[PDB]
Formats: sequence, structure tokens, C-alpha cells
Amino acid sequence: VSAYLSRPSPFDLFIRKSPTITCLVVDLAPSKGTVQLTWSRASGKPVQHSTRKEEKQRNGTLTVTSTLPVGTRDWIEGETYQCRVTHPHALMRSTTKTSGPRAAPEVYAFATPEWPGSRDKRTLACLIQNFMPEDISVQWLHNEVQLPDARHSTTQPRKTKGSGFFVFSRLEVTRAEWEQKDEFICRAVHEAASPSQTVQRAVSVNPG
Amino acid sequence: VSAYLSRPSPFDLFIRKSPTITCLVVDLAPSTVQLTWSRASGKPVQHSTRKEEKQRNGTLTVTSTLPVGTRDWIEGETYQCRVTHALMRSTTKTSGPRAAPEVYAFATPEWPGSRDKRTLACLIQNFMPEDISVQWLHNEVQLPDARHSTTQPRKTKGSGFFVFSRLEVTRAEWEQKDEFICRAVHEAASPSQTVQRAVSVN
Amino acid sequence: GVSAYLSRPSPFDLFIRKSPTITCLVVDTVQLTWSRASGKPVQHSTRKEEKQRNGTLTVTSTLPVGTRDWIEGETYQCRVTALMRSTTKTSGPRAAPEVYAFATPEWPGSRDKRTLACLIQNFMPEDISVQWLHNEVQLPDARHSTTQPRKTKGSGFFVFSRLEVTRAEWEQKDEFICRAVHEAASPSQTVQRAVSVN
Amino acid sequence: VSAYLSRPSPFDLFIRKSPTITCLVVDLTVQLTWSRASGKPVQHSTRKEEKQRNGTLTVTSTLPVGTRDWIEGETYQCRVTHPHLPRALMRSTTKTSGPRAAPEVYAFATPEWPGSRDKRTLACLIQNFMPEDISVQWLHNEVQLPDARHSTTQPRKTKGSGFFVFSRLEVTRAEWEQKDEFICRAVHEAASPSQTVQRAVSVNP
Ligand SMILES: *[C@@H]1O[C@H](CO)[C@@H](O[C@@H]2O[C@H](CO)[C@@H](O[C@@H]3O[C@H](CO[C@H]4O[C@H](CO[C@H]5O[C@H](CO)[C@@H](O)[C@H](O)[C@@H]5O)[C@@H](O)[C@H](O[C@H]5O[C@H](CO)[C@@H](O)[C@H](O)[C@@H]5O)[C@@H]4O)[C@@H](O)[C@H](O[C@H]4O[C@H](CO)[C@@H](O)[C@H](O)[C@@H]4O)[C@@H]3O)[C@H](O)[C@H]2NC(C)=O)[C@H](O)[C@H]1NC(C)=O
Ligand SMILES: *[C@@H]1O[C@H](CO)[C@@H](O[C@@H]2O[C@H](CO)[C@@H](O[C@@H]3O[C@H](CO[C@H]4O[C@H](CO[C@H]5O[C@H](CO)[C@@H](O)[C@H](O)[C@@H]5O)[C@@H](O)[C@H](O[C@H]5O[C@H](CO)[C@@H](O)[C@H](O)[C@@H]5O)[C@@H]4O)[C@@H](O)[C@H](O[C@H]4O[C@H](CO)[C@@H](O)[C@H](O)[C@@H]4O)[C@@H]3O)[C@H](O)[C@H]2NC(C)=O)[C@H](O)[C@H]1NC(C)=O
Ligand SMILES: *[C@@H]1O[C@H](CO)[C@@H](O[C@@H]2O[C@H](CO)[C@@H](O[C@@H]3O[C@H](CO[C@H]4O[C@H](CO)[C@@H](O)[C@H](O)[C@@H]4O)[C@@H](O)[C@H](O)[C@@H]3O)[C@H](O)[C@H]2NC(C)=O)[C@H](O)[C@H]1NC(C)=O
Repeated sequence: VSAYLSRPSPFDLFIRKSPTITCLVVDLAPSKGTVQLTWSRASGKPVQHSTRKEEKQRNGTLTVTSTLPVGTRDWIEGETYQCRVTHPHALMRSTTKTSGPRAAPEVYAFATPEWPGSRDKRTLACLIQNFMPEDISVQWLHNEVQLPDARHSTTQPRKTKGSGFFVFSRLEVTRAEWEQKDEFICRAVHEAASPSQTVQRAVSVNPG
Repeated sequence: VSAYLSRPSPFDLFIRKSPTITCLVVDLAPSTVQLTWSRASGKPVQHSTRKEEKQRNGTLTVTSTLPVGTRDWIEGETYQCRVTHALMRSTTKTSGPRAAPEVYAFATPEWPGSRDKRTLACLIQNFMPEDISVQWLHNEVQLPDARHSTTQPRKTKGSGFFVFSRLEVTRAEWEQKDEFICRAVHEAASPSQTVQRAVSVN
Repeated sequence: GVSAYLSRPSPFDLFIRKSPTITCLVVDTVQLTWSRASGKPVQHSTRKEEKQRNGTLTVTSTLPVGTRDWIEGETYQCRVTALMRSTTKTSGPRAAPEVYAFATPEWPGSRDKRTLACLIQNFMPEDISVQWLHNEVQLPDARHSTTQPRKTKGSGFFVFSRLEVTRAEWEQKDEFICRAVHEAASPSQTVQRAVSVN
Repeated sequence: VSAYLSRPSPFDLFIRKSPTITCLVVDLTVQLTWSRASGKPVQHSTRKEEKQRNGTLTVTSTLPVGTRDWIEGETYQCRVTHPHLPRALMRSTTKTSGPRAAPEVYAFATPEWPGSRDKRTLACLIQNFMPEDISVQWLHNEVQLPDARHSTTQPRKTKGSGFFVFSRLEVTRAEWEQKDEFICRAVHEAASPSQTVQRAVSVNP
């Protein structure tokens, strides 16, 4: 049995201004009975109502999730939020905003050339590197509209040669999409980015 | 304490081909509530997902969503949700006359004080049975569900049903492309179980 | 058990007829008693019992209230004989309703009937009365349906109203009126829109 | 106490033709014993145990395996026994089954970023291959660059049935000035005929 507590996504925190944190509890057996996830703030001040979700996995695991809305000013000013896991057959996790040097991300967008026999599709790629810390949100937009999250896949932050991190994002598109409008935007949201914590670059397929 | 059990979304059933059913329990006072799925035939059920939320008025709203087999549902299996704390709800595919929906899409003229926004309205009516999904598209791409609101199906004066859908749009959207689509997914719609109408702000 | 509900006056009764009433509805010798927060006396109320199809017993008490008393913010209470419900005018900001009326085009194979739709939106508070008129004669309530007020993306509310009309009606006069009654509507709490089938 | 058993790298298996596998024991006196599912003999293995700065001891054993033995489907077994553990840990490894598909390879060069006039980042997209095992080499001056010069992401599913990785390599001005050609080479069992697919890229046109 292991538990994890995440920080707010930069998109939710800075753009949407509705940050949430998630207590993710993975139960191995799972022992009979209901797990309890209890939220608190280090200050002892009130917390909002949380959402709870659980589902039995294919391999037999019970996965439990609790998502807590947090105040925007509360989080940025350094509040510590705590998740307590209770199971009869005690785990404590906490989260607060990281401290340390900040660095904005570099962003680059690319499009693959045509692969023989696959005329109706291309792969778009985005390199986002040299940012600090590793918390970052990546989105893809078409027609100034964000595409669904499941359309793309973004790698985990790996360390660069020095202090910074990098991620790669991949988005498969169709010929119908780029013929409707041949411009796609990779957008990164990061605490150290400027202005408005947003950095974005565009790419076009430029078909023959 | 009341319980509800919904049939699959026509969009999930006919387009996504991954239908689900949802058991919703609304409880006035908290005390855990168990929601057990079973089939009238006795055959196995898949793993369901469970959600809980304490609402602003202090109520434990509990939802459980169960994937069902596509053929199993169309062939007419009956599924039961049993609530232990005993409430029993069942659901199955409707049987009876079918009628395709009529779709009408409208745009409001400019109102004083709202220069940069219009409201689109969609009237879908005279369909049978009542199960229907309503979607809005722009640039032939579906908008997020939160952008619009849709009423629950209600009886017409005759034998069909009607729903209204509302979508607020911005000047930036209709300037980029002045065409919005109200699309309905319904089992009787032909072809492809879908019928749609376009509307422009002009 | 039982649920008890207490409603506010309809804007049509409050502003046009100037004869507002509030209704205490209890759903199953049940007793319903009225009182005011100020301690002033209440008027005589009307009690009504009806048997529902499912067998449940429905009891209502309808109390006339003063026009100035309600608008100035009096609180009225219905005590059920354990149960207590209160009602008062909703405070907060005001906004007048926008009214838009629409007519469906002729649908294939349905030449002798047509559907009118009225969208009323961005008003607050949510209390609103919706009427349909033909030749300045108010049509019976059962001819139309109106949704319950729901939040827009902003602060105001919206409702949809639906009226099926006949060929005989629009041949006699092809003009129908969607009328809304609302506290913030100016100057006499009424805004309306005309619509034609063709 | 957990145990992990790896497969050989495609580079070791197909280019160098000297494959090895590694049995890793974490959170642990531990004994690691190798055997083959066929019953045929194993070679000598090398052992290295290193105490970690979080209270954990790790033991690593690397076993050389036959090239044809592995390609023809031998199963290798690592069994962990220790007094503290009640039940012995058993792990096995064999080549991945299932359909095969060669990788597509694409190589890009970033434009200049402010404050980095003397360096560029190269990126290689390798996608739609299966199974997921893959190696990447970068070549300059007709020879291979050291492995620590680049980083490759973990294999991830495409929308279809294949996998993709990205490979990242930072190059210096002196390198592309000396010769402006860099080669991203993928090593994969489904790449025909020599288990390699490569693409060249230049910093400037
Ligand atoms: C304290 O606060 C809480 C929080 O607000 C509050 O909890 C609510 O309690 C009420 C109690 O009545 C709940 O209301 C009920 O909800 C039932 C579930 O509705 C869902 O399922 C509907 C069926 O879906 C099928 O059909 C559609 C259409 O064909 C299809 O698309 C679907 O895919 C599926 O096949 C569905 O229609 C409905 O959707 C409406 O709401 C969603 C909300 O997001 C919206 O997105 C939709 O556009 C649409 O507007 C929803 O998904 C519902 O079945 C039930 O309806 C009964 O009553 C009506 C009355 O007219 C009848 O017409 C109907 O036939 C049923 O008999 C009823 O509406 C409500 O769900 C709770 N809220 C939440 C969030 O759970 C407490 O009450 C509060 N406590 C107090 C006040 O004391
Ligand atoms: C205390 O500190 C110790 C460290 O001192 C720490 O120990 C770690 O424990 C975690 C527990 O999960 C270990 O993680 C597992 O590692 C498995 C081994 O695979 C890794 O190592 C491979 C061999 O590395 C050698 O070679 C490389 C260069 O070749 C060199 O840099 C190394 O130093 C070493 O010499 C390596 O090849 C492998 O990378 C390949 O594979 C991954 C995919 O797994 C791919 O993404 C890579 O691109 C590359 O192709 C990898 O780095 C690993 O198999 C295993 O992964 C499975 O399990 C996890 C969960 O269990 C799943 O998430 C995953 O998907 C797989 O199913 C897992 O990641 C870690 O290796 C230990 N590290 C060390 C140094 O021992 C403790 O955890 C700390 N805490 C405690 C309480 O003790
Ligand atoms: C049985 O199957 C289960 C489901 O497949 C397995 O559960 C998985 O267990 C792993 C590790 O035990 C979890 O991985 C962790 O993920 C969290 C969070 O990752 C997500 O959130 C971050 C930030 O919020 C986001 O950036 C990522 O993209 C993810 O969306 C990490 O913090 C951990 O370090 C770790 O990587 C899986 O999340 C978990 N899956 C589920 C569905 O719960 C289980 O391990 C299997 N068990 C056996 C015995 O086979």
C-alpha cells in the first residue's frame, strides 16, 4: 500500500485559477472495509469539500483518489495541505509549493515529413526544456481552441545536462485537420514563464 | 434518500461503442453506502467506478458507473443496482415505436449591452424514445460539454419528446467561422444515428 | 415521511393583478399555520386536499399577502403539525430579462402544426412569469411548457418556453406574443416579443 | 525487498553481438543464482553491491547470454534467497512476443535560443515500432558519440499498436562547424535487414 499527494497543475493554478491537489492511494490486498482520506491544513484553517473516487483494477488492486480544491492565494503563499490515510487492516502525506531557483521553459515545435503510404496523417512534436522546477502543463491548440488531453502524450520531466528539466509532447493529426487550418500551437504553462506564465510556439505541416 | 439509474448515452452506445449505466444515490443525511451491480440473467458484471461528494447542503451524493456489453444491452439484458444501508433499481433497453428527432437551431439578435456575445438555441423534438445526446460543434470539432446546457426530455403534446439546448458564443468564435452545429445522437436517426442543423450569427 | 414546500408569489400575481399569494405544500388531520416575522396578523388562508394517482395525499394552504408587505421584505412562516418553512423576497442585484421568440420552419409531413419557442435570459432574481397571447387573449396555461429557471454562464437565469400552434390559429392571425413578467422589467414589470409562423 | 530482471539492449544484441541481462535486488546475505529454463549451463556472472544514502542496500548481477540463444527464445531465471526473506524471489526474462514493426525515424534541430548562441539541441522522434525494446546511437564524424551525451525517453504507446521514444542530444558550435551532419540511428529487431534505421540532420540548412 502506497500513497501519493500531487501539487496543483500550473494550468489550473495560473490560468483557470482553480487549483486542486490529489491524494492517490493504492491498496494491495485490498482489505475489507473502506479507506478514509482526511484532509487538513497545517494552519488548522478550514478546507473545502473533496471528491472521492475508487475503482478495482484489472490486476485486483483497489485504487482510491481524493481531490481537494484549494485557495489560490492560500497555495501560492505557502500553505501546507495534508492527507491522512486510515485503513483498519496510518499513512501521512503533505504538499506545499516548492522552493528554489526558477527558470522559464524554452519551447520548440516540429512537424514530421510524410511517411510513404500514410498521406492522411502527420506527427507533431514539441520540445520544452531548461525550466525549473519540473511542474509544467502542456497543451495543444487548433483554431485557437484547446484539443482534448487524450489527443496527445507528454513524457515525464527528465533532467537536462545542467539543472533544468525537459519534456517532449507528441500529437498525431489528420490531413482533414491541417487542410481546415494548417497551424497548430504547443502551449506550455509554467510558474517562471512570462508573461502570464505562458509560452507557446506554432508549427505547420506545409503539405506538398 | 432517493436512487436513480440511467440508460447508456446514445453517443456512448452508438458512436463510441462503449455504453455505461450510472446508479445515482441522493442522501439527505450522512452516517458507507454500498452499490451492488447484478444482471437479471445472473451473468457476470464488470468492474464499476465509484464516486462520492459531500454537497454544499451536506449530502453524500454517491454515483456508480458500470460498463455494459454493447451486444448485451442491445439484445435486452436487464441490470440492477442495489443500495445497502434496501433500494433496488433496474434498467433495460426501451421497446416501442421509434421516431427520428427534428432539429431546429436559432441565433439571438444583438441585445443592448452584449455587443461581443450571442446566444444560440437548439430545439430538438418529436423523437421516440426519449434517450438523446446533444452536442455542439465548431470548425467541425465538438465543443466541451460545459459550454452548453440541455434540458431533460419532456413530453410534447403528442407522442414524442423535446429538449432545448443553449450555447453562449463569443464574437471571436463566429468571426473565425460563422457556423455552429447542433447535433443530436438518437437511435432512430438515419443514417449513422445522427441528425444535425447548422446556424450562423450573421 | 413528508416534504413541505413554501413558494413565493408569482410576478404576474404580485405586479399585474396586484393580488399576491404564497402556498404551503405538504406531501405525504394535518395542520398548517401562518405567521409573520414582524408579528403582524395574517389573512385567512385557503386549505385544499387532493388525492394523487399514486395514493399520496397532497395538502396545500394558500395565503394572501400584502403587496407592500412582500416588496418591503416581510418574512412569512408556515408551521406544519415539527415542520417549519419560511419565505421572503430574494435580495441581491436585479437585472431585467431579455426576450427572444422563434418559430420553427415547416417540417416534412407536419403541415398543419408549428412550434414556437421563447428564450428568456439574463434576469435576476429567478422569479419570472411567462405567458403566451393570441389576439391579446391569454392562451390557457396547459397549451405551453416553461422550464424551471437555470443559471447562465454569468449571474442571470434563463428559461425556455414552448408553444405548439395550429394552422387555424395562424391563419386567423399570424402573430403570437411571448410575454414575461419580472420585477426588474421596466416600466411596468413586463417585456414581450412578437413572432410569426411565416 | 523487490527484484527486477532486464532484457539485453538491442545495441548489445545486434550491433556489438555481446548481450547481457541484469538482475537487480532493491531494499535488502543475499544470493543471486542464475539458471536457464532449458536446463543448459549459464556463464559466470559479475556481482556488485552498493549501499545507498537512504538506508537501502542494492545487489546487481549481470549475466552474459548467447546471442543465438536469446534470439531463439531462451528464458533466463534469477532466484533470490536470503535469511530475512521467508519466500524466495524468482524472476525470469525472455524476448518479447507478438507482432513486429520497424521504427520510423525523424531528426530535427532546434533554432537558436537567446543566450545560447554556441549550442543547439537535436531531437529524434522514433515511432510506430513494436516490441518496445529499442536503442539509439548518435553519430558524428562517422563514429559514435558517447552514450552519456544523449537522453532517450521511456517507450510510450502511440494511438495505434506501436511505441515511440524521443532522443535528445545537445551539440556544440565547434562540432557542427567541424562537420554539419549528425546521424540519429535506431537499433530495433524489426528493422530490416541489419536491425538499424537512421536519419541525418544539420544545424544549418
Ligand atoms: C443538495 O445539493 C445537491 C447537489 O445539487 C442536490 O443533489 C441533486 O438531487 C437531485 C434530486 O432530484 C438530483 O436530481 C435527479 O438527477 C437524476 C440524474 O440525472 C442524470 O441522469 C439523467 C438521465 O440521463 C440519461 O438520459 C439523457 C437524456 O436522454 C442522456 O443524454 C444520458 O446520457 C442518459 O442516457 C440526465 O438527463 C441528467 O442530465 C441533466 O443534468 C446534467 C447535470 O450535469 C446535465 O449535464 C444535463 O444536460 C441534464 O440537464 C443527469 O445526468 C435525474 O434522473 C432525476 O430526474 C428525475 O426527476 C425529473 C423531474 O422532472 C424527471 O423528469 C425525471 O424523469 C426523473 O424522474 C433528478 O433530476 C440531482 O442529480 C442531484 N445533483 C447531483 C449533482 O447529483 C440535493 O438535492 C440538494 N439537497 C436538497 C436540495 O435538499
Ligand atoms: C533508495 O535509493 C535506491 C537507489 O540507491 C532506490 O533504488 C531504486 O528502486 C527503484 C524501485 O522501483 C528501482 O526502479 C526500478 O528499476 C528497474 C531497473 O530498470 C532501471 O535500471 C536499468 C539498469 O540500469 C543500469 O544501466 C543504466 C544504463 O544502462 C545505468 O544508468 C544504471 O545506473 C544501471 O547501471 C535501466 O536499463 C532501466 O532503464 C531502461 O528501462 C526503462 C523502463 O523500465 C526505460 O524507460 C529506459 O529508457 C531504459 O530502456 C531502468 O533505469 C526497472 O525495471 C523498474 O521498472 C519496473 O517497475 C516499476 C515499478 O516497480 C514500473 O514503474 C516500471 O514501468 C517497470 O514495470 C523500476 O523502475 C531503481 O532502479 C532503483 N535504483 C537503484 C540505483 O538501485 C530506492 O528506491 C530508494 N528507496 C528505498 C525505499 O529503498
Ligand atoms: C495494478 O495495476 C494498477 C493500475 O494499472 C497499478 O497502479 C499504479 O501504480 C503505479 C505505481 O504503484 C502508479 O504510478 C504512480 O503515479 C503517480 C501519479 O502519476 C500521475 O500523476 C502525476 C502528477 O499528478 C502525472 O504527472 C502523471 O502523468 C500521472 O497522471 C506518481 O506520483 C508515482 O510516482 C507513480 O508513478 C499508478 O498511478 C497506478 N495506477 C492507478 C490507475 O492507480 C498497480 O501498481 C498494479 N499492481 C500490480 C501488483 O500489478
